Amino acid sequence: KLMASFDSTKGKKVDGSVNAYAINVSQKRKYRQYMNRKGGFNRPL
RNA sequence: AGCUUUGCGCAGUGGCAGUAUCGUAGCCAAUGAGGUUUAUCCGAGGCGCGAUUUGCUAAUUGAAAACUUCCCAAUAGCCGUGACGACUAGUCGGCAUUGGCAAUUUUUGACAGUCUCGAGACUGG
Repeated sequence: KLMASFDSTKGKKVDGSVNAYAINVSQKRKYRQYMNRKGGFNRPL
């Protein structure tokens, strides 16, 4: 009724917000080319 | 032979450099420039105009500051699962990837500070 048998969460996935990771990255700005391209007028992807 | 003087040239230490350093082709000047001192004396440039090479390096703006770039795709531990295989439903080896790996036996920290002569003691109020 306690809800027995002492537990040890090793390897087992834990319950909740324990798994919280957060990565702050910001990549370099990929701009497009306009002047002196040799390519056709609309942008490349 | 040594010392030494004067002028010039070279290099070096240092100092100075817009009341400084010069050019002058224009004029004047020791056949005298310029002189308030000392003038029956002194003695050198003066007035104007006109100037203030070269190499190296830094920094800034600028898209670009002058010596022959960006982007996409793919390659470069263990527990389960799927097959393949091997050995007797079970076990083992390698391969593969479609969940997980901070709660006492390990990989998410009983560590940190102190003191004494390789060895121990104290504290975490």
